Amino acid sequence: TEIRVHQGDLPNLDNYRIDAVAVDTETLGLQPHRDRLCVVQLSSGDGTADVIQIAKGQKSAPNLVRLLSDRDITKIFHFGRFDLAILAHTFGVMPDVVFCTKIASKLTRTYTDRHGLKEICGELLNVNISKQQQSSDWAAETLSRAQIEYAASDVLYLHRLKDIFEERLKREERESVAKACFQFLPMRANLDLLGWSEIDIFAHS
Amino acid sequence: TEIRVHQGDLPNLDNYRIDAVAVDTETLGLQPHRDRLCVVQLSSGDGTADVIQIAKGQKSAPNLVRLLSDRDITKIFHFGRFDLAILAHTFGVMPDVVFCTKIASKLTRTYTDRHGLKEICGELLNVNISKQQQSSDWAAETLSRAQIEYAASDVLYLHRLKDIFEERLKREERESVAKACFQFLPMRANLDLLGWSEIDIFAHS
Amino acid sequence: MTEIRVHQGDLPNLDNYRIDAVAVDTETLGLQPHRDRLCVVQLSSGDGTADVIQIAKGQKSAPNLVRLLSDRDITKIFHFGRFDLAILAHTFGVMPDVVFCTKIASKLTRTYTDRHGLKEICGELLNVNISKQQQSSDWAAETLSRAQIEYAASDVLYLHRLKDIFEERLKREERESVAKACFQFLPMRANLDLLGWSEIDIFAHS
Amino acid sequence: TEIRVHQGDLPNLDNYRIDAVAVDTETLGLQPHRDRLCVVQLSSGDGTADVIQIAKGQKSAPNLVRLLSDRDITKIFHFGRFDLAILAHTFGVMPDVVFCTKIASKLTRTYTDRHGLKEICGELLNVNISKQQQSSDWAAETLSRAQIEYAASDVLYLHRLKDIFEERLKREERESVAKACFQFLPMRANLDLLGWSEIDIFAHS
Amino acid sequence: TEIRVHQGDLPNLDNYRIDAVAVDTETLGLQPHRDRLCVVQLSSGDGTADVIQIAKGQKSAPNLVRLLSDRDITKIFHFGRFDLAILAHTFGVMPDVVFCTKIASKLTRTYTDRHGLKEICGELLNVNISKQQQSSDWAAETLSRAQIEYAASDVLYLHRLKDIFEERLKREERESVAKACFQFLPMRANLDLLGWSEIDIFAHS
Amino acid sequence: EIRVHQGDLPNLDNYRIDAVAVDTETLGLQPHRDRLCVVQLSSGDGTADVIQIAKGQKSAPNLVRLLSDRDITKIFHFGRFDLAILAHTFGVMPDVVFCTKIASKLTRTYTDRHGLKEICGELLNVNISKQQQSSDWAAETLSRAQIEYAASDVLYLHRLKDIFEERLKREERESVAKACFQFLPMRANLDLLGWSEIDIFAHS
Amino acid sequence: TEIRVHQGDLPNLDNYRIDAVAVDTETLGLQPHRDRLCVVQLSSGDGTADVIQIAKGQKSAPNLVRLLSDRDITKIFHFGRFDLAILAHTFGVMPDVVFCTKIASKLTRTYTDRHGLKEICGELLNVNISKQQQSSDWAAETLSRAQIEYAASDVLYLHRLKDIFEERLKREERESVAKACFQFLPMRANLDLLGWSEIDIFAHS
Amino acid sequence: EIRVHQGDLPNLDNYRIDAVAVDTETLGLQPHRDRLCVVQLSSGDGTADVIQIAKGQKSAPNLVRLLSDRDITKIFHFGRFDLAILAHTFGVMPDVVFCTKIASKLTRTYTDRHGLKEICGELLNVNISKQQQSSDWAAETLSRAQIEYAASDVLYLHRLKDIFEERLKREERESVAKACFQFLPMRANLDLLGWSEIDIFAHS
Repeated sequence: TEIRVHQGDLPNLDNYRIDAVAVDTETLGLQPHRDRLCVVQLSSGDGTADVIQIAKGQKSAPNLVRLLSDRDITKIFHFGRFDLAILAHTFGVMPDVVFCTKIASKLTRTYTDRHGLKEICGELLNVNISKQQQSSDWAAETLSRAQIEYAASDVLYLHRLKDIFEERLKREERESVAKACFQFLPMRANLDLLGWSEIDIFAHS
Repeated sequence: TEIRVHQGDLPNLDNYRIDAVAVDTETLGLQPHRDRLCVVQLSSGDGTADVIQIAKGQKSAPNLVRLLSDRDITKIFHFGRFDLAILAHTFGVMPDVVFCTKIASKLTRTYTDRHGLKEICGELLNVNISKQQQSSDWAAETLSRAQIEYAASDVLYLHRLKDIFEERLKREERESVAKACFQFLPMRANLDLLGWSEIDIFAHS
Repeated sequence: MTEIRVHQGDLPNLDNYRIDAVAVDTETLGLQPHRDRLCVVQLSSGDGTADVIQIAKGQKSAPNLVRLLSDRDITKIFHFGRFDLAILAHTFGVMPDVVFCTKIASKLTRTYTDRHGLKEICGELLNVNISKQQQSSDWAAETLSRAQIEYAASDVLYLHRLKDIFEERLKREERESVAKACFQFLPMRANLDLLGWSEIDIFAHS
Repeated sequence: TEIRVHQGDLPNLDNYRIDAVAVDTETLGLQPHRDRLCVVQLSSGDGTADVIQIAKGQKSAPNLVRLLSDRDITKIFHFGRFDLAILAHTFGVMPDVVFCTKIASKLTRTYTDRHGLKEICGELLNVNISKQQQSSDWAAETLSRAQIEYAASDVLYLHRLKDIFEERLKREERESVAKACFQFLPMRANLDLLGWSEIDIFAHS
Repeated sequence: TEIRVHQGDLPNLDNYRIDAVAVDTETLGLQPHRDRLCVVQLSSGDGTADVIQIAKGQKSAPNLVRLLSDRDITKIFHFGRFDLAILAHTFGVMPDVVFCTKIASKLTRTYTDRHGLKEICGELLNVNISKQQQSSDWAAETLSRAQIEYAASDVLYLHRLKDIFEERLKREERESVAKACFQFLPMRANLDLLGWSEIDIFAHS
Repeated sequence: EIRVHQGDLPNLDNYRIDAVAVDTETLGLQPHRDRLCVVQLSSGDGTADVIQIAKGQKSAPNLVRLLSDRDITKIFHFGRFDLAILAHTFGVMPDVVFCTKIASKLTRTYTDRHGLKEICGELLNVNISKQQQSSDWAAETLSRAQIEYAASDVLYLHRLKDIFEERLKREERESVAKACFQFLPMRANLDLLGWSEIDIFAHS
Repeated sequence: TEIRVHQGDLPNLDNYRIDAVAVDTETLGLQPHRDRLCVVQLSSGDGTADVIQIAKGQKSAPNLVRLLSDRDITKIFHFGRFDLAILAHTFGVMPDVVFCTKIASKLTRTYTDRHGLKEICGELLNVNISKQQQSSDWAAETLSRAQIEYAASDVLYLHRLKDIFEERLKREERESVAKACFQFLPMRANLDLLGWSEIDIFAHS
Repeated sequence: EIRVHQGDLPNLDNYRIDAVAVDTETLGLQPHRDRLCVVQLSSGDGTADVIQIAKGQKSAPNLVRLLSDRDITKIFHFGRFDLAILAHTFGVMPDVVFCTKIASKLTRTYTDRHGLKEICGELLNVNISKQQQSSDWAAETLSRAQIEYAASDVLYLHRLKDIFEERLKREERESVAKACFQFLPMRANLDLLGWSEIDIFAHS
């Protein structure tokens, strides 16, 4: 399993001249104003991954941000609500062409109440995600092999999941529903950063 | 306050050659698949209102529906999530240019946790909304005077509220946030009709 | 102005109850029929008058009242009859089987509110004010107070008028067969309570 | 264990000239207005099962529906409240002669709080139900071997359970209680379809 | 209404040569190890009361404690579980002949869920208890008239309440039940002092 | 060794003792609905008696003689329940009792787990298997697993009582425990009378 | 009584050559990162108050901030945990000599569970605080008289409350406890700003 | 190596150090009811001292000298409890402390599990077994499992403190932690005084 580990940014975009990129992040926690971005993971879907260690106080990552800014490239996330918030807060660019496998699961896997990435990968791909390293020191100068493998596992399968969810959205005629949810998702992430992270803005109460 | 009561539909659109229309509904309850649309209320903001009784099984209301589908006219609601759902369910047209005073309140009245229409009208306009008729038999062949006046009260003030909320959204620099929420609101209502009425589609769980 | 006839033990006869439907309510020492004895049974023919029958501790028989409860040609009208049916059947050994319940009817028709209590229904449908102050009182007292007697009668004086309106709503929304099935099961729901399932929704998944 | 897989409907009722038939369904989820009927399973109690794939948009299944409508044949379900709702919603016929093993368990297995089919089969029959396929894509064009065997397992044992529950209902003198519950169950299912799925219609609040 | 205010102790027992004495206390709070005894109130049932201010650090009150120790005198409380604990903690003597109107209410007023002294006095005696001074500085050197009248109101009616509750206990044949509860009540208070104040010692969990 | 009986003990030859371990099995937790099915007894000598109670059975004279004997302490685990169903079935409420669950709550202050399985594991290194706790106790013939489970609930209560008595003495809570045990039969009666969901001593 | 309204800052410190100053704030809400400081209120305890309107984006208030950083002047708050957070976030200076009447109430008024400023003023001073304006638009260019009088009422009585609470802390011998709580309070407010506002940092879980 | 003592350390020869790891065992969570049974200490050299405290014991001069020494930082995991029982038993409240649970809540923001077992697993790959946490700590003779568990609670606190200090420096929270540690003894006193169920800083 080829995983390329980088410091600060991708060295170039030679592996990402593609129409969709799988994206994930690791941080010191769930609160972007307190918990810094530590790792950004990328995959083109070819079974390899890039793991980028982000330094404390790092303000720019030009190659990564070019991908995030590129309207011709769909950014694939699992629960992108979080990744979009921490990426936009750290580097100042909010992606606006996105696909989220958790929203897609909630719109299609109506026969289960389990929408986590581990459960999705098990059902749709018979792929086992191990979450032991999800809670680890992601700010460590040197990531362990277990950490690097876990981080890559979050992007290695998102293209395959998106293809299956797209089939399900088409079958149940929910494509326009999903598109509108993905269109609002960057603003849902912005609402979190602005102070509404605990509020369903559409609820009656 | 002039309240014009109609059966089925507006007679014409002479009072609605305007850029924004205040809209509200009354039904037999909170569940559009079970609880039929009984009343639609409209106001141009000039201190008068139209109260339209909708018959059981009524499939058409051409003048009202023309307004709902006119993209040059903003439809103003309080908690439009509901009105949009029952209107789209009954007549087959989902409005797509909307303003919601409840979402606007949640984005601006951060100094309170009370975002109901009565509380908003009291604070912003010193207008007293009486809610006694909210729970009444809206399917009655003849609406009582109290029902008619209550139904009109829900649209008579939405233009004035929208003007104040727009001032607040500009002051706190949240205009683009509100716009994105309003753009998604018709799809939030569609999600309710499709079976996700109890699900925050953007939540982690 | 309201005529309320107070009796000891039983109605003297059924002269006022040669009718197709009778309004029925009870008062007890509490919500648990195995612990809390039946103290009062209230009846109305719908003519604006009521009968209030004091039931003695240990009383086993009330032949005229029980004749009405057993008469399949007379519909017994209750508000939340789930309770009244349980205590009546537990006390006298006869479970009525032709019933109408205004609380079930409200839950099937007043879909625009979440308040289905008798006070709220009477206020909305009839502009009649029910005062609940005596609901929690010593219903086993040898002599009922005037306030207790008036409160007990108020629970049956309006049920015919409520039933008429609810029947209009059930017809309008085409739910008559739904209500009939609920009313047919209601005596068994009360029996389930007496048998030990009072805290269990027998139809729930969990 | 012989499992006969059919498309759309049984070819005939030659295997169902019996007094009681075990019935189960599979769907895309718990909400009949959103989640379509995908599979209907039947067993005569002879250790074999019929698994019928229902097509999207399928409106009729005359042989199956003849069985469901036959008042001389008791339909045995586990938690029939759900199966009755989706069957009636899909084909327009509500069975009215039924036995439910979950209601029967709640009236007899008073020494436990676990009334699921898996737990009942384990205790009463020493039969192991595996539920891994309960949450799976039941709308798949080709059901997997695991899906087919799971679907059959839900009907293969209901006759044997009903026999035991009938013994328990007789021993504890609750036969007329159970009969009244089964008599109301089709209307409980109708109440769900009509909009009362979240309401205990007999509760004080 | 005659209320005699004392410092430290009764001057003598001339008013308490009786079979039953009504007793209440006031403290700085609900936790006897932290919140000192400030007032002890007594009534013979003759419509007068004694209000005894207890000093900080006071170790003895011989006349009061003589009454509390006298096995021929029933001590009447409302929710004596508390008064018994603070009295025993302060003066080292636990009364063992007691009557509690709250336990009596819970065993007889089965037609209500409100067992507070105010509600009991309203129903049984048409007496209005005002609770405004219940939360006040009971350690003040000089109690206000409102405090003194409130403190007296808690003992002025307990004899009359006990008489009525004894009638109800006889009527419903619960006298032996009540007696066993009263016999255990001093140990329930002791359990509170020893560290089980938050534990129902008889509960399964 | 487990002796299985129908209806009652044949005699009291094994129970001329100062304390007897007692347990029951029923069709459920509600004595007015769920009949007494089994009564289990042990003298503490490592053997047990398992008595099947018939539907509608009104008397069990030898068992009831034990329950009535004030010279014999009845040892239970969570006797609040056993006292209720026994008194409801046979009309005699024992009044000299020891409860290992109350004793645990008064002594095992270093844990929040007071079930019999947990107590036996900690104090005796005895493994209680609870699989048969939820089973058809009204069956005409009890299974071997049922009979062994029923006996296991009484085989160890004497040994537990001895340890809890040491702990009650050590922490000086003997009089507290005695008052709780004295009230326990009335706690069971309160349950039968309709207060099963009410802590009668609580403020609310 | 006399309420002096200022724009931006006090004109001078002529009224604040004192040992202790009462301080309160008003904002657009409870979240300092989202909800800006709008008003700062001060009183010397002489029955007069200064109400200072703070502009959006205002970075400096030199006279007010001199008071906040003067170690010889105790800053008196009610629930200073909030005021300290918004003041330190806005002007960059965290006071470190403070007294909080809510903490003081929780350490002394053990006979009640109501520790809000309204309840405290009612009991200790027979002063009626009206809370109607607490939820109002504090960012308004012109505050209403009701707003100004409410804002002043929050500081007019804190000196008198501090005196009484100091008496209670001495009487119950809790002076050193209160001092340690006050010493930690600025760090509790800092912890809120840093991202732990929903965490009791001393709790087991 | 685990040295077991009765009452007190024999001397302070092993504790001429800058920081000492401290833990306790009791009969439960309520210091006014549940007596101190064991005090455990380690210098960080991989050995531990386990001191059995007698019922009614009022003094432990060598232990208390360590607790009083301002030049020696006392390291705890969830010191809020240990500080309360130590101060209540011997009358001395330590005022120079480090708590690994507070440190975890200030640094391990990527998890919601802050127990000692979870910390040791993540930071050290050390497996803490909690089976003996709920045991009779007042036993005259502690079992080997009890002694080893008691020692395991102090054997690793030095290594944990070192790592947490690195994290506190890295995220610039050193002054935050210091203020929390400064208040921690008074948080413990508040528990003893009657506020154990109250967050004194909460709005409600």
